[PDB]
Amino acid sequence: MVKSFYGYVRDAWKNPDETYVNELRWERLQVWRKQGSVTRIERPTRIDRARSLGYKAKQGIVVVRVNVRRGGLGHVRPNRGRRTQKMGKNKVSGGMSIQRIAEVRADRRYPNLEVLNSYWVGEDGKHKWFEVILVDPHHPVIKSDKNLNWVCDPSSRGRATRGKTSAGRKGRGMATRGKGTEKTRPSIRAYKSRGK
Amino acid sequence: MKIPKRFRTYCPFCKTHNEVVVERVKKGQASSMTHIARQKKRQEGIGNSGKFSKVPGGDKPTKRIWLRYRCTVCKKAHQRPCFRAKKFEFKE
RNA sequence: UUUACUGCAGCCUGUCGUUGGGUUGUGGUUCUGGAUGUACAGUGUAGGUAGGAGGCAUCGAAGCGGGUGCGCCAGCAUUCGUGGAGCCGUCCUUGGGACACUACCCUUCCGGGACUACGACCCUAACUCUGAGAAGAGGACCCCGAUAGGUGGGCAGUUUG
RNA sequence: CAUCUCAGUAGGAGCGGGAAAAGAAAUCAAUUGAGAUGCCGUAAGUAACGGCGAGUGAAACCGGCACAGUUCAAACCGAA
Repeated sequence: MVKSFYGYVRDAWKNPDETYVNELRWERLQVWRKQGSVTRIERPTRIDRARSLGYKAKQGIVVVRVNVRRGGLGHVRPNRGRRTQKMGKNKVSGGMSIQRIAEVRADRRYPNLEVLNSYWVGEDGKHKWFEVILVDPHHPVIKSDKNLNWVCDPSSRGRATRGKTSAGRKGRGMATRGKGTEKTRPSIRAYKSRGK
Repeated sequence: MKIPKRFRTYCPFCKTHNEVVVERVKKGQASSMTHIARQKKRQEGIGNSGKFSKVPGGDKPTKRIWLRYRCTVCKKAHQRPCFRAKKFEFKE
């Protein structure tokens, strides 16, 4: 075989708790816990994951690590009249996934960029960590790049907030075609949010 | 009241009068894989469960004596509309 | 309002994740030294059920010490030794099983070595509190996420013909 | 009246353009076929759900409008 080192990074991260990544995870969550919500990083933790998701080593491509709490939609008990069905909220998790929460927090932190994609990079009993790739549509490098210059279009702005990333489409139910996508494509709002 | 354990009567299957043994019918356990059980498990969530939170009702003063008549020849059983008695026994 | 109905918060508690490293106590995981197997007597221990018979030996076959496997201080393997012939059975010790050194997986044997679920204790290194910090105190507990049961007019919606 | 309905409605928060979203099958079919997406008609108050009560409620096929296909990650080269 002649495999790339991206393949080895993939194998190492296939079962991370059974590889050296578990120990690295042990030292590394110590540093990550001390960090805040949204941290810029020089290089992706999983280079092969970043490159397959669209990361390139060029000007205007930023990579960030976002920390998100665990569990479901931390929800308030209603204080007025409700049905019994609508009174309970503890078991009500949201419809917004943790990955998309992290993507949207990164987008909020970086107003001038657009979220491309994100990937899981760690988690503990309280937090999950994601790495979000962002693109600068106003950088000349990105403008020249013909595989990324679609992001300079007026419709590519607000991708993470409008659900246009891969995680957003998965949460919208458009990851598949055919049966089960009757109330999801072309949009959740198009069918009165009855899908999902 | 007493009914004989065995007596000669009509078998609907072999279409003759043969000896038949009477057996009291015991109510079986409800399957957990029935459609109503699956619907109950599907409608269990937060809040009232609808008809699946109903408490079972009361009882009549007397229940019917559920009996089953097995032909001694073809070994097939049929069950007929049954009487209603406080005290039931088999004559032997 | 409540020991009306049905729920929901809060709280109590089991389990999973967070969550690591040691010491022992508990189950078999897995296998070395023996196939250790024996109503009746045995020349002889069914050398597992077996080609219902057929191979070894002073270059090894025994009557002995607390008898190294075992056991009825018998007897098979020749070992620490010294004593100077255990055959297979068509004389089957009139058979619970009747027996050739022939790839022993099998009720034992206790190196149980190695992973495992529960429980007890210890360590710090995660994690938590204090401090500006050195550091101090706790510590895989607690908090927290999820799930399971309880308690629950604290709160909600109703009913009370 | 509690599941249900009202209804993912009302209302809220975020993003955002002249349109937006979707979009080139890990699809739909059924014995063998079709061939991106969207929208309209139909399927049809059908299948399905439901104190199987009240009610809620598709899609595919098919007929149309308009039609459009492609770019990365990797393999090979190695700053070209």
